[PDB]
Amino acid sequence: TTLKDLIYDMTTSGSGSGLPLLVQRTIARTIVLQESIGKGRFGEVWRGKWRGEEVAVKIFSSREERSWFREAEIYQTVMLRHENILGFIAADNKDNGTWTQLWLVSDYHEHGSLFDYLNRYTVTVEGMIKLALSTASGLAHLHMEIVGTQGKPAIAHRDLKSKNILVKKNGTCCIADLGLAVRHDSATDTIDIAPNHRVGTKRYMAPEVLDDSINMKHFESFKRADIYAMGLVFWEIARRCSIGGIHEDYQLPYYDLVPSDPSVEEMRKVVCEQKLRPNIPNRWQSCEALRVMAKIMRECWYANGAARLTALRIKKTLSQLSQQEG
Amino acid sequence: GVQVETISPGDGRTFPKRGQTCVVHYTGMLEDGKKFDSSRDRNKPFKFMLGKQEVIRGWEEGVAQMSVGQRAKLTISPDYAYGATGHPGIIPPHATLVFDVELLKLE
Repeated sequence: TTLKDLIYDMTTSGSGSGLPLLVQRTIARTIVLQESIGKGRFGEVWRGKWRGEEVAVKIFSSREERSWFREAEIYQTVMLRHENILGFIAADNKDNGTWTQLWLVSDYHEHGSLFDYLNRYTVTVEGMIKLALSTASGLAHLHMEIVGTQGKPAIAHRDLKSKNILVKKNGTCCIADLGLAVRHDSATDTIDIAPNHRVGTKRYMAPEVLDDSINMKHFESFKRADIYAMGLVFWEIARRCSIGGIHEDYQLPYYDLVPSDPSVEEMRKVVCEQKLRPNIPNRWQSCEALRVMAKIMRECWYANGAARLTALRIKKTLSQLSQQEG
Repeated sequence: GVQVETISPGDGRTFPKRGQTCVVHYTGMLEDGKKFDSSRDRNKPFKFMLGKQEVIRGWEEGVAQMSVGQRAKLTISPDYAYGATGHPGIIPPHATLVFDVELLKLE
């Protein structure tokens, strides 16, 4: 049977998202690395096999020990098993007397990130809705506090972006990289925020984050910041919806108003001072599916975090749309 | 390192050797008594190959001393367990672990 079956059989009230403590090392050490998949800012991602089964191994470099730690810490203390959230398997610290090596094992998805996918493919109206719907579901699942044993505290991502969403073979998405996530422990009205020299990717930072006004003592502030970023992601997707051959080239949000690798200051000028947002083509107003997407984008982009849509609501209006088009 | 205190005697002579697979039942706790893992709760024995470092050092050296059938308390110091890092969400940094181990058999 599969690693996912295994994770299920070994589950006990008290277990985390993946395998039990000792089993994690057992599996991590038995994995056979196959090929480097990507060399991101935070270490390499390898395709690996475990007793034949394909798995994903992110090997972090010294500097992100804190990102490695937080992501693993979250999957471990928060029950996160959802079809729209990257499946966690095990974390391992393999320090050889020569050089420490931080491992993160998870499900494998050949397509890679939404970013790689959108660069490679244009998408259908249906494909767009699948991508967006599933992204909203994943995010709505993270943001939600679920009562009970199989429960879960609310979580804010803090670094949502094309590159942190993976797309499965069935055209659906799952959110990944929980290295900067914050947990809401409503049982003490506290916000668990882990220490890291790292902060969100600058082009996706919400206005309140760019200008430092975000009230970090209120959990809602974090969810609202994610929404703004999800909105930019929806823009990236819609931009690639191809209807009758017409679509755009892939682009990151603010690609036209900002230099590559934007500084907080540069993003701040465009987003807070100039109050600009990515361009929404007039043509999207004709086709109903893009019109709903466009309306969602705008509801995600208000400077005032409190006026933004909720991940659940986006999930809902997207569900209604999905049924009016089979 | 590791201290091994017998709780129940084994056959007294069958000690795991490098390369063999140990099958055991365990329950891990932090010094204060809070459990953090237990193959017993799972009702499924845990298996590891001695020598390939699939387990912490205190285990590889601690179980190498029980003989088949033995049940013992392995008290492992941080440098023989998860050291300074600890294990995210489960084991605090600089944690001394206490395991209740039973070597069921070898393969």
